[PDB]
This record gives sequence, structure tokens and C-alpha cells, in this order.
Amino acid sequence: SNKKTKLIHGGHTTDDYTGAVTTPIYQTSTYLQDDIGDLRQGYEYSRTANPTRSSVESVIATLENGKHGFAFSSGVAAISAVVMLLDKGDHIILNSDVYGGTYRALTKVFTRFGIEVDFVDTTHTDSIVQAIRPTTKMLFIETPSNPLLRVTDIKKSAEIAKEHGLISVVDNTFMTPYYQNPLDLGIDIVLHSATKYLGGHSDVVAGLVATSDDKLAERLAFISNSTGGILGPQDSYLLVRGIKTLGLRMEQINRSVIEIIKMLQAHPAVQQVFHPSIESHLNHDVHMAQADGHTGVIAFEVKNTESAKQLIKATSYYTLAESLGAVESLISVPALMTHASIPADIRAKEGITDGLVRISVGIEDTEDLVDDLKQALDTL
Amino acid sequence: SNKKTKLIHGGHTTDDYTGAVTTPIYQTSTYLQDDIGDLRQGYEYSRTANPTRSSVESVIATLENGKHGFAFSSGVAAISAVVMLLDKGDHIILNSDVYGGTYRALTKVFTRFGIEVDFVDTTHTDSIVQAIRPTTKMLFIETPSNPLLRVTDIKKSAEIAKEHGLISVVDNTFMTPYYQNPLDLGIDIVLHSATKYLGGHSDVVAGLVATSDDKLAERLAFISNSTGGILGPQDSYLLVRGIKTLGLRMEQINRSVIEIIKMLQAHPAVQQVFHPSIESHLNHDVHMAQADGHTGVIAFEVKNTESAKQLIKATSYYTLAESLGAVESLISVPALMTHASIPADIRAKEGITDGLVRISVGIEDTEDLVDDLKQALDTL
Amino acid sequence: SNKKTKLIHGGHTTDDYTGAVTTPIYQTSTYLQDDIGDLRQGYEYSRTANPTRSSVESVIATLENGKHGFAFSSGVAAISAVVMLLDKGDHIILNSDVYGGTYRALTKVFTRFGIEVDFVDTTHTDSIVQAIRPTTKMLFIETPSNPLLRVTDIKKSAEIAKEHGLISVVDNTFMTPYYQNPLDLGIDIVLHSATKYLGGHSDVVAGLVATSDDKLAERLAFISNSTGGILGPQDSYLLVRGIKTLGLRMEQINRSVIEIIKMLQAHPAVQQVFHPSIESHLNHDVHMAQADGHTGVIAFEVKNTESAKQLIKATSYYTLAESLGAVESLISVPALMTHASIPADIRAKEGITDGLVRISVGIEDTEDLVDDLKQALDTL
Amino acid sequence: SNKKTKLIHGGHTTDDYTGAVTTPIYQTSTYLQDDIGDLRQGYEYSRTANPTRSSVESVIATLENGKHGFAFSSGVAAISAVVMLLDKGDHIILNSDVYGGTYRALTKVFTRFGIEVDFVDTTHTDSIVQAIRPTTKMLFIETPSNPLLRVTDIKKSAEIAKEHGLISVVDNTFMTPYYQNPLDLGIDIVLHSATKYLGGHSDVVAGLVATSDDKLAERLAFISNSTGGILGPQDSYLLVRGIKTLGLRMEQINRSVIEIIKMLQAHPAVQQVFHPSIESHLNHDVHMAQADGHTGVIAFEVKNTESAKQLIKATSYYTLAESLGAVESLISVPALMTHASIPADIRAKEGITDGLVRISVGIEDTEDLVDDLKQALDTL
Ligand SMILES: O=C(O)c1cc(Cn2ccc3ccc(-c4cc5cccc(Cl)c5s4)cc32)n[nH]1
Ligand SMILES: O=C(O)c1cc(Cn2ccc3ccc(-c4cc5cccc(Cl)c5s4)cc32)n[nH]1
Ligand SMILES: O=C(O)c1cc(Cn2ccc3ccc(-c4cc5cccc(Cl)c5s4)cc32)n[nH]1
Ligand SMILES: O=C(O)c1cc(Cn2ccc3ccc(-c4cc5cccc(Cl)c5s4)cc32)n[nH]1
Ligand SMILES: *Cc1c(COP(=O)(O)O)cnc(C)c1O
Ligand SMILES: *Cc1c(COP(=O)(O)O)cnc(C)c1O
Ligand SMILES: *Cc1c(COP(=O)(O)O)cnc(C)c1O
Ligand SMILES: *Cc1c(COP(=O)(O)O)cnc(C)c1O
Ligand code: NA
Ligand code: NA
Ligand code: NA
Ligand code: NA
Ligand code: NA
Ligand code: NA
Ligand code: NA
Ligand code: NA
Ligand code: NA
Ligand code: NA
Ligand code: NA
Ligand code: NA
Repeated sequence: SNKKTKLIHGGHTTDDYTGAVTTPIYQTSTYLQDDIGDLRQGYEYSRTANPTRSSVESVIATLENGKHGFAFSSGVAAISAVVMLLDKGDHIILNSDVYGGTYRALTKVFTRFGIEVDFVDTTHTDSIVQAIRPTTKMLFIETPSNPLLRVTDIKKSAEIAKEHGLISVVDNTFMTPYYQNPLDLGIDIVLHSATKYLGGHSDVVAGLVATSDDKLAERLAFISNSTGGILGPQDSYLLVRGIKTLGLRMEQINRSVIEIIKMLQAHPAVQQVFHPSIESHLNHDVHMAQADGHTGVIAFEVKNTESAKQLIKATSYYTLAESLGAVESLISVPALMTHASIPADIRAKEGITDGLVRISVGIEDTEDLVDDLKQALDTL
Repeated sequence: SNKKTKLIHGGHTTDDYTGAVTTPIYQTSTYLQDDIGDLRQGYEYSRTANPTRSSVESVIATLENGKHGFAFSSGVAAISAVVMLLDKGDHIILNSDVYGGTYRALTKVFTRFGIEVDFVDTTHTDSIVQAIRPTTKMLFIETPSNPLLRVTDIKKSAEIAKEHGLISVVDNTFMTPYYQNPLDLGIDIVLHSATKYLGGHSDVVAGLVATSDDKLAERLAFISNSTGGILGPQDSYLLVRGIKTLGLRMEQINRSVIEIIKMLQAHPAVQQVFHPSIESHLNHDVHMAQADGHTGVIAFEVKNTESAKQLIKATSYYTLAESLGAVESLISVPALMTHASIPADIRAKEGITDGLVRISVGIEDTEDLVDDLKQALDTL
Repeated sequence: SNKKTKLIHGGHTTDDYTGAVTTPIYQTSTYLQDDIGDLRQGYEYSRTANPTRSSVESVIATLENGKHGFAFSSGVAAISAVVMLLDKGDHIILNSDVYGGTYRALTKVFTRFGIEVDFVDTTHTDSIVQAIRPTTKMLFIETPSNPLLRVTDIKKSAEIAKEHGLISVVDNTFMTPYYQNPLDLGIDIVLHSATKYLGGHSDVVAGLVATSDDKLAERLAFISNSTGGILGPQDSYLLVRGIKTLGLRMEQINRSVIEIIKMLQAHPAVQQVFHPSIESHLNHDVHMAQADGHTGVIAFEVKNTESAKQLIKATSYYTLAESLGAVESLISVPALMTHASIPADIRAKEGITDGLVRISVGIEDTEDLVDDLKQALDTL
Repeated sequence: SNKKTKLIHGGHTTDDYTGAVTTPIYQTSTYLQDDIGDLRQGYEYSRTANPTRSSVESVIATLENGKHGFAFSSGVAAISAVVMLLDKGDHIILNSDVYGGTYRALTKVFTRFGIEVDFVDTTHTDSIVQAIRPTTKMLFIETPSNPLLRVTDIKKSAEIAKEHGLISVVDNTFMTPYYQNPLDLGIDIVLHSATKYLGGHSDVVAGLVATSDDKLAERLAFISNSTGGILGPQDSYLLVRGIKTLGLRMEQINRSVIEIIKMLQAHPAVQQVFHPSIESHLNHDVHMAQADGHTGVIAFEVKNTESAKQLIKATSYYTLAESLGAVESLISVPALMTHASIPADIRAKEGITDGLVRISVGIEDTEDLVDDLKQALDTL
């Protein structure tokens, strides 16, 4: 019924055999056959399929309103499997500010295999239409993007992909299935770095993929079985377990996001704030039409590098570390941590200023997170 | 010093911090930074590096007399990472009877990316020399191969690769580092399905890669970080743990292999037997010169399909299942389980007869395994 | 600061060595010593202390505002360790409706060792004063109790224990440290079945104990080390992880409890409802004075056994299983599942009627849980 | 059939449901019931029974030729459960040099509950007969003992216990079920610290108990369920896994023990050597009649404390740490590490000299262990 109930009872996460109310961890590589070719329950070799992995795959398929789920050893392994749907000579359109690991995989690995890529500003969907080439086979978008939270119209992107015969893919990591369901808007494939919100506890590296398309599912299953970037059973178990609290965690994060943004907008040491909930944000209306909540990632400008470092030092409840979607609130400086290889003038031109700070809001008390960040900003 | 000591004390498998005598399991995705860019112990994000994974990587590097180790989510993920060292238009030479997953990955995935492959009979190394093209960049060999245990001269293959500027790769799964060390014979990269003997307990799917070449190591690290087929920490821990007993397990397996082969050769219901320890086996001398023991995989002919099925039913201690390298002895019929998609006449021409049985010798009592297989053969 | 922040940042749950943001799992039994008697970080043998167990012990000590925490292999192991503080000939006062496992341990195990027990109605604290004997050494109370949710005044019980030289113990399982903190009210020892709300995911059996008393802590540490009912490292890790979401889970449970009770009170197929939030409940005022929220356990009367069974069959979101504090809502019938060995007339006299149903409210959507239970009651 | 086969195929360690060739890890606390009281596979609450724990219990019952197995959170938890078979006023006879944890539990915990104990020299079994009191209910023996490896006649002890109506218990930790089977010699209960050889990898703390007596089994099951010192599922899994290699590990250890003892006896810096394989050892004949191999624990005298410390520093392959039965060879000095609270003159009188060294032989290469210990002794 409602989303919080679906998180508990969606998918198959009990043991039919013993009745165990949690998915058993099948730390196993192979399975007895009673006769050659007769599999007791469809399992024969864990790379091909493992029952704990099947459980997390059923969860992500259910939560995204798809039919087929796939669990990979990381988000970028999920992305690589999806890119491997294509052949040498095929072309992919992606948003211009796609995640750095995705950018790196495409431009330093897959271009060596003849995959062609163009990174365009998908905030206007006619930019996609202009970029379509005779060889284009795939449209891959994140929304909202990192670290400036640019929003792309999913429904229109799906319509463009359908009209031009493209496989459409949405990286739905930042929004999670709790708030945004691209398959419902006509997208072919949705994927996640489950390392972030889905696992939710900073203790699993994993990717998840869902689709309703039987033929794309067969192709993905073949790629997974052949290149072997599969998620192990312990990590699959911890994912199922973490997803149980996704709704509660995202709702707490959203209450905190709203209050933190109010504070940041009022504070004299903060300039521009980047988040899709802000009414003047580009494509705010599009976001509200395709999602019923918000990501916990916020970026905002302070004056310079020294102010950013001092802000980090002065907080009590914001933890300096990579990743996002923890139960802890995390803080980082993209110019120093993710975009340091880009020349400084190009960083500034892209809006990645020396003082741009990114926070990933966690599940601490809202008043504490607001007050802590405010008092730290007061020291600037 | 000696091999059994190196298995216990080689690599770094204790905790410098607490002194724990086993590697802690770092079920974690990210790491506190005390200042931006200052990593306490070199860790920042588990896809890039995880301390439990670093432990198993140090073990495989030590055991293969290499400098750098890499742990992947499966054997075929290790193989795919190694193939991704190449570009569209590059060519690979492999032995003609390479593992089916390797064959499938190369001919159904990587050929779509412009990688070219030729499968040649490497039991005569001049066949490699003839197959070298202007575009050849890699030589990839297993020895002994599956299921007929063909032997390829590693030292000569390394010399050919060096002379022609090829990256040389040995899939050393069947022999393990306990008996065969390709890096010592001049090979650039050695890899394993750790799913088999190294883990040894049929409870981890994993791949391991080692090299002494700093530049190839940098390229592999970049591929691993970018396509993300990494082994998780629980599976890394179970690998380290299983490798502890590798020497004892392989030695027991070898005692049993010798006695079982004597029995099979004497038995009137068995025709040809395939194993490198047999003195009339092709390249027996080459194998003994490059290895100081034997694989536990043996293939042998009984009369027909019905005899193979009856043999399987009549044994008490041979378990019908996929994979090899378990503590249990495993039994299978390649024509029905691995080569069933090949036409029957081509199977027969290749020696994969309907009655060809493959056993993976486990660590049960030698007398029991011999007597059990003999009494089952007596029912034919 | 506030409770939700303390749940994330209270205790020591990161790795000082690598900076890992989660507690490493020390699957280890012993620790290197650099010189005889010099422990690198205070660890020497995991029964005595294990770093992952130390982490969960620091969490429960912090959350209960104590100084010392102890992790046991189950709730009843924690209870047994606490009872072992006493000697043959000593006497314990407990509430009359204490948990069945506690009742069984005391009356079938510890009475064989000369421990004497009396079970009295502690809802009037002068009943405790009357029951005190010259040999009484301990007062052990749960509040609220199972399955009728009787409330005992903790502060007055602590005052009585102090005046009469008794060790006071509160089993705080049903309320959790998020809502009720007995050590702050003067109680000597607080304990939990962490199997329930603290772990929160029905996947760990564990007990936790906290105290501020250095001498009682030394005695408990000695008992734990000598009788060895210690929690293992994987279960300790899963406890730390589950406790992260305790605040969010308990708050969702409480919203649902309030609405479900309104529904039950209005429904013509339901008679008496048992929960401390109901204003006519005995010691409602005491509960509100010693707790700032509610347990998710509710009991209520339907007509008879057949109605209870039909209610269970008609629900979609209530799961028939033992235990409480899951993310799933659980349902049970005490007369058939926990009190079936008590004669029927004595059950009825105690209020455990054939139609008494117990629910443990989970974290599903509030509207779904209310509507589901209501429509199931409509079928009666 | 033979012991090495029984280690692989004895007990139930596969999944009947999926066919998984290893025991699934049931990280779960409770189980769905299809109707009230109908358990799908006999499971209802993990403290009472858990399927992974049931697997390790079936293994230890099979290996000891018993009917019922029990898995506890530590060796001393197993011992405490067995002692709890008795009542206040009952008396236990034990060997005089019983393990320090056992001594401590009995004399500092269970004597407070009215259990009476006498520690007698059981190397002459008529000492047991003299010590029997009207209140004696239990005879508890280790053989061989620590650290001087005293041997007690198991068969005669069982006969004495039967004649006098005593429960007989053997702590079989040092010998393991691979070499010594007390239940076959008439003993009622056998127990192990599975922390040592059975797990074998220094990564699980656990106890195991086996019996053939249905009534004692019912009593132990009740004690386990009521005091809750149960082994968790991950540790149960790691035990099953470690036991697979018990035979290979013990046989390697025994080859090394024989050669090391030869070296120690020949070395001028070593005085007395303590091990049951030495023909002049008291009850050598008894040991050979009740066991078909040897423990890996050896004690031997060097001159003084400084020589012992120097010996430890000079070895490369002997690790200073607590516990025994690792894959690593371990070394310790009882006078400083286990018996330091005993006065020095009483230590000397008992044979625990300042120079007494204890080694636990691991599975490193035999020649390396002999040569390393010899060269270290040469520095004295
Ligand atoms: O602001 C963006 O443009 C952006 C941010 C991210 C997220 N992100 C997380 C870690 C990280 C590391 C490196 C980078 C990049 C360098 C670079 C250069 C050209 C084009 C692109 Cl897309 C990129 S990305 C981005 C990273 N993705 N795009
Ligand atoms: O006897 C061989 O030729 C051989 C055996 C294996 C091992 N193996 C394990 C599982 C499995 C599954 C399928 C197959 C194959 C079908 C096929 C067709 C043409 C060329 C090749 Cl190489 C192959 S392999 C082989 C498999 N690899 N090669
Ligand atoms: O309503 C109560 O009196 C009550 C309920 C519980 C909780 N509970 C959970 C599982 C369970 C199993 C058995 C029983 C009991 C039988 C019995 C007989 C005399 C005195 C007492 Cl205390 C008890 S308890 C209680 C159980 N504890 N007390
Ligand atoms: O040589 C023995 O007498 C002996 C050694 C062990 C094994 N052991 C392992 C760790 C450890 C720690 C303390 C002690 C003890 C102090 C003591 C005092 C009186 C009687 C006894 Cl029995 C004991 S034992 C023994 C320990 N058990 N007995
Ligand atoms: C409500 C519910 C669904 C249906 O979800 P929709 O968002 O309406 O498509 C599926 N599964 C479970 C377990 C549910 O409770
Ligand atoms: C002996 C030993 C080595 C050296 O191994 P080689 O096979 O001689 O290269 C390395 N590490 C450890 C721990 C050893 O014991
Ligand atoms: C606020 C806070 C505390 C203090 O908790 P009190 O309930 O005020 O005693 C302790 N630890 C952490 C991490 C906190 O955030
Ligand atoms: C041989 C065997 C047994 C019988 O063991 P005994 O020592 O003869 O009592 C039991 N189980 C298995 C699996 C065996 O192989
Ligand atoms: Na479900
Ligand atoms: Na669609
Ligand atoms: Na501002
Ligand atoms: Na080492
Ligand atoms: Na080289
Ligand atoms: Na033959
Ligand atoms: Na903390
Ligand atoms: Na106090
Ligand atoms: Na009512
Ligand atoms: Na078995
Ligand atoms: Na008997
Ligand atoms: Na000597």
C-alpha cells in the first residue's frame, strides 16, 4: 500500500524453508544437483545466481516498480554493465555534470572500446534532441546531479528516447526509490549506487539495477554472468537490512534539509545555495512533478578555501569524509576533493568555487544540525 | 622459508593496531579524514581500497612472488579486468580449450568492443608464434586446461611474449600458487578463480590477480577503480582464512589423485584417463619442469551417458555439483553440464565423449575415495 | 545534544586506526603481544574483551547515561549474569508478571542454587517494602511488563532499594534507552534484550547491561569472563548498526501506536485495551513522569480463541511470530503461545483470556496498520 | 568410513532447500508460523534453536559418536552449563591441574551457589575413589592437562563414575574428536573449547558439548535455553568451516610435534620436556590406549625467565599470544601469563618454573619449526 509498508513487505525477504523472518546469508559457491540438470530451487552456481542476492534484487525491482533486479559489486560496476549493452561505434548522450566515476569510466575505459560519448546540458531537453547522432543508442541521465543539483526532466527524456530508439537510463542514487521512480515515467533502466542511501549505513559498496524490459533484463543477466561484477551474499544481506529503514531515514533527512536551507539562505556568510527545493532553482517545477521529496545533498558557497576549511573544523556533527547517504551528516569541498584535477579557472567557470561546500544531511536531530552549522558559519 | 610456512606467515594478515591475529573485517564504505586529503592509513573509499581486501591482495602477491595483488568479485571479473588492458583493434591469443566462461566473455562480450581473439593449440608453442599478428597484444594461457588437462609450456610462452612485445597472462587456477608460479617463469600477470582451491571451502566467489610489473599494476588498479568489480570485505576475509590450509589441502588431494589414477588405469570399465601426472600425457615433462605437484581435476572415459549417470548414482563420497577445489570430492559430466551447447559430433571430435566424467578430488580419506569410485565402477 | 544526535555520535563506533566510519568486525580470538604482558591496545583474548564488543558496550553505556556496558549472547544471559551477583541464601524481589524466560530461569535454575525469589505486585511500591526480608539483596523490575503492560514507579523503587541496601535492576527492553533511562532515576543496573528494539531487525539475539557503579561493573566483568555468555563480534556489529536507527524507528512506532489505540478503543469487536498511554491505565501518571514516549507492545481483548485466530488470518501486514521490536508488525496470542502451560482458569484470573491478542507495532505506514487491523476486526 | 571422510560428510552441513553445499547463515531471531504452534521446520526463536547452530551441533555429535550436540558462546559457557546440571550441596571431583578458567569459575562463582569441589590427582584413578563423598554427583577430567600434559585414564574414570552414580565429563579440547572419543569409552558428556583446534583459525570463541544420554541432553537444552549462553550463527558457520580441515591440521601438527620433541630432548639448553608421546611420561601407555594421536601442546624447561624471554625474541615462526590450536605456532610462559597470581615457591613446587615454556604447534613446515626453535635455543 503506502511507501513505508512497501519497504517492509515488498520483495521476498524471508525464508520459505524455515520461516526465518530475514533472508538467510548463502555464503556458498555451488549447489547440489539431485540429477544432472535438475536444480532443487533454480540455483547452480553463485556467480550466476545466489539466493541472498536474489532477495536484494527482488527488493529493488519491487521498489522501482520494475520486473527484474540486478546486484553488482559497486555502483560503477552497475554502470559498466549497463554501458556494455552497447557495441563499438555506438554513441551515448549523458548530462554534462555526470558523476566523476561515470565520466572517468566512459572517457578513460569505454572510449578505448569504441564507445562514443557526448556530455550535454540536459536541463533543456531539446539539447538532447540536437545531440542525437545516427549512431546514438543510449541516453544516460542523473537527476539531480552532483554537486550543483541540476534537474533533468525524466518524462520528456523517456519520450525522446522512445521516439529515437534509444535505451534510456536514469542514475537514481540521489533521490532513491522512496521519492523518484523513473521506470514509472517510461525510462528503460534505473540504477543506483546502493553504497549511498539504500544501504544507508556507510558499510556496503554495491550497485543495483532494475528494469521492466524482459529483453534488456536478459542482456544484463548475460553481461553480469560473463563479466562477473556480482554483489556478494553478506553485502546483499546488509543492503536488504538497510533498505528496511530507507523511508524513515529519508523523511528525517528531508525535515533537516528544509530547516538547514532556511538557515543557509538567511546567513550572511553564505552566498548561493544549490538544492531543487529552492523555488528559484532551475527546473524546480520539473523536480516537484517527478519526485515527491528531496535528496539530502546540498551545496552552498562560502567565501574561499580558508572559510570552507574553518567551517569544517568548527562543526561538531558534520564529518569530513567521502560518499553521501550515511546516517552521519558528511561534509566535503568539491574543489579540493572531487574536482582538484580540473584547472582552477575552469572550476570557477563551472561554479565549483574554492568556497563551494557540499553537505550530505544525515539523521541527527534537526535542531542540532541547524544550530551546529549556523554556529560554525558564525565563526567565519 | 618452505611453502607451508609461507602460507601462514606470508602477506600481512594481522592487525597492527590491536594485535588481532586475524585480519579485521572492514565492513565499511568510507573513512574519516583529519584534514582534507590527509588519510590516516591511506584509505579514503572502499571501492578504491579496503583494508581487508588489501590483506588478501598482499597474500596473493606474496604467494605468487609478485609485488601487487588485486581482488575481484569473481574469477571472470579478474579476467575481464585483464582483458580491459587492451583497446579496440587489439588481438589476443589463447589456448584452444580455454575455460567456457573465458571463451564466452571474449567471444560474446569483448568482441563487441573490437577485441580480436584466436584460440590455438598452445601445447606446441610454435603454434603461438604462427598465430601472432601485427595487432596481437596479449597471450593468455591456462595450464593444465579443462576438462582434458592439456599442458602448455609457461617459460617458452613467456619468452615468446617478451620477444614479440605481448602481455603474457596465465590462469593458474587449477595448479594454485602452491605448485606453480608463472611470475617466476617470466609471465607478466597471473590470475586465479579464488572460488576454487584458494578459498577451498565452496563458500566464496572471487578472483585474484598478481603481477610484479608496476605499470601493469597501475593500469589494473585504474580499471578496478573505474569498473568496480571489487571483492567485498567478508569474502576477502574468508579467502585469507581458506588460503591458510591451501598447502595441507593440496597435499592430501595429491595423495588421493595418485592412488585414484592407479585405480582408474587398472579398471576395465575405464578407457582413457586425462591427467598431467600420467607419463604418456602430452607435455608431461613440461608440466613436471614447471610445477612441483598436480591439480586435483581428473577426467576419464566410461562407456556412455548411462554409465556416467550410474557411476554418479553409485558413489557415496562424490558429490554432483558444479565448480572444483572444494573440500568435498565433486563429480560432473562435461558433455551434459558444460559442453551441452556444442553439437554432439563436434564434442566427440574434441574428445568430450558422452561417457567423459570429470572429478575434482577433495580431502576425504584416500582409501575411501579410491574404494568408493572403484565399487561404483564395478556396477557398470 | 538531542537524542537523535546522541544515537549517531554517542559511544565509540569508528576505527581510530584507519578512520573507517563503522566499527571493524574483529572476527578473532587472540592478540599479538609485543612483550609478555604488554597489550598493544588492551586486548589479549576475545572472551575477556573484543574491540567490536567494546564498541557496542560503549554505545549502551552512553545511551543509558552509565559508565560501563556489557554485551551478552542473549537477554537471558544478561539476566543470568546479573542474578549471579548474588549468593546462595540471598533473596530477590521481582514484579509478579516478569517475562517468562526470567521467571523460568529464576524458579527452575537459580532456586536450585539457593537463590530465593518472591514475585509481588510492584504497581504499589509499598508491596516491595512489605516483601523485603533480612536476606533480600536485589530488586528486579520490568516496566511496562508483558503482556498487560503494568507500570512500576522506577524512582520510588530505586529509593526503596537504596534505603534497604538492595541492588536495583530494571529490565528496560520494552521502553529502550530512547524513552526511559533508569540509571538517571537512581537504579543500579539497567539491562535489555537487545534481540528486540535495539537491534531492531529481528536478526540478532543479544543482551546488553549498563551501570554507573564501578564495583558492580567489576563484579559483572568477572562473571562475564568466568561464565562466558559473551556476544560475538558479528552480532555486536549488527547491534551497533541497528541502534543507529532506534530513534527514527521508535518515533514511527509511537505514531502508529497512538492511532491504533484510538481505533481499538472505538471498535465494537474489541473490549479492554492495555497500554500505558491510556489515561485510565494504572500508573499512567507514573509512566509519563519516568518516560518520554511509549512501547510499541499493545494487548487487547477480542471475544475468544476463534476470533483471535481469525483476526490473525485476516490481516495483511501483521506477522504471526514470536519476539517484538521488529521492523515488521508482529501478532501473537499469549494464552496459546506464552502462557499455555498455565491452567485455563488461572490464565483467566490473571487476565490472559483466550481472546487476548498482543501486537508489536512495527514501522509500516500508520494508515496501513490502522486500516488493516480495523478491516480484520470487521470480519469478526 | 575413515576419519578424514567423516570430517567432510559427517553431520548435516548442506541446505536441503536450495542444495547449497555449505550451511546457510541464519542471521535471524524469529520464524514465521503458518498457524499458531505449527513450525515449518521446527524453528520458532533463535535462542531456543537456530539452523546454523543446529548444523554445528550435528557435526560435534557425529564426530564424538554421540546423539546430541550443543553450541555455546565460549568454552567456559559450555563448562558452566554442564556444572549447572548440579544443585547446591552437590560435589564435583576434578583433576588437580584443571584449566585456570575452569578452576576460577568453580572456586569463585559456583562455590557461591553451594557447589562443592575437590581437585585431586587423577593420574592414579584410585585417588578419585578416595575422594568420592556421599554428596559427589560429577567427575570432570581433562586429559592431557595444561601445561604439564598429565594423562588420566578415561575408561577407568567412566567405570568409577558408573559404579558410584556420577555424571562423568571429559574436557577433550587438547586431543579433539580426531584423536580421542570419550563417549566411546563410557563417559556421559564430552566438551570442547572450540576456540582452539576445532575452529582452528583463531577467529571464533565457542564451546561445544556432546552426549548420547537423552535425559542429560534434555537437561542441557533446558539450561541453554534458560541461561542463554548460545553460539551465534556466524560463529557457528565459521566453526563448521574450520572443522572441515581438522584432520589435515592435526596430522601436520603431529608430524611437527614428533620432530620438535626429538630436537628438544637433544638440546643442551632444554631440561625436562612434557608431552604424552614421550615413553617415560606418566601414563604414556594409558594415553596410547585411549587416543590414536597427540595434542600439539608441548611444555619444556629452559634455565630461567631471561632465557624464556630471549627464546621468544629469537624465534621467527613462534608467535607470542594467548590460546592454542591456531594455524600459527604460539609460544607462552605460564609462570608469567597464566600462573602469575600463584606464589613463586608454590609455582616451583608444582613444576611451573620460571623457565617453563609452552608451545602450541601450528601447521607451518616441520623443518622450519624445528630449525627455528633450535637456532633460537642455540642463542641461550
Ligand atoms: O560538477 C561536475 O561537473 C561533476 C561533479 C561530479 C561528481 N563527482 C564525484 C567525485 C568526482 C570526481 C571527479 C569529478 C570530475 C571531473 C570532471 C571533469 C570534466 C567533466 C566531468 Cl563530469 C568531471 S566530473 C567529479 C566527481 N560529476 N560531475
Ligand atoms: O573442452 C573445452 O574446449 C573446454 C572446456 C572448458 C571449461 N568449461 C567449464 C564450463 C564451460 C562451459 C562451456 C564451455 C565451452 C563451449 C565451448 C565451445 C567452443 C570453444 C570453447 Cl573453449 C568452449 S568452452 C566450456 C566450459 N573450456 N574449454
Ligand atoms: O502475564 C504474565 O504473568 C507474564 C507474561 C510474561 C512474558 N512471557 C513471554 C514468554 C513467556 C512464556 C511463559 C510465561 C509465563 C508463565 C508464568 C507462570 C507464572 C508466573 C509467570 Cl511470571 C509466568 S510467565 C511468560 C512469558 N511474563 N509474565
Ligand atoms: O598447572 C596448573 O595447575 C594449571 C594450568 C592451567 C591452565 N591455565 C590456563 C590459563 C590459566 C590461568 C590461571 C591458572 C591457574 C591458577 C591456579 C591455582 C590453583 C589451582 C589451579 Cl588448577 C590453577 S590454574 C591456570 C590457567 N590450569 N591448571
Ligand atoms: C502497497 C504495496 C505494493 C504496491 O505498491 P504501489 O506503489 O502501489 O505500486 C507492493 N508491495 C507491497 C508489499 C505493498 O504493501
Ligand atoms: C620463506 C618465506 C618467504 C620466502 O619465500 P620464497 O619461496 O623463498 O621466495 C616469504 N615469506 C615468508 C613468510 C616466508 O616464510
Ligand atoms: C548530546 C550528546 C550527549 C549528551 O547527552 P545527554 O542526554 O544530554 O546526557 C552525549 N553524547 C553525544 C554524542 C551527544 O551528542
Ligand atoms: C564412516 C562414516 C561414519 C561412521 O564413523 P565411525 O567412526 O565408524 O563410527 C559416519 N559418518 C560418515 C559421514 C562417515 O563417512
Ligand atoms: Na515481503
Ligand atoms: Na517501459
Ligand atoms: Na545566505
Ligand atoms: Na604474515
Ligand atoms: Na617479469
Ligand atoms: Na582402465
Ligand atoms: Na561516536
Ligand atoms: Na546511581
Ligand atoms: Na473497543
Ligand atoms: Na554431511
Ligand atoms: Na554411555
Ligand atoms: Na634437552
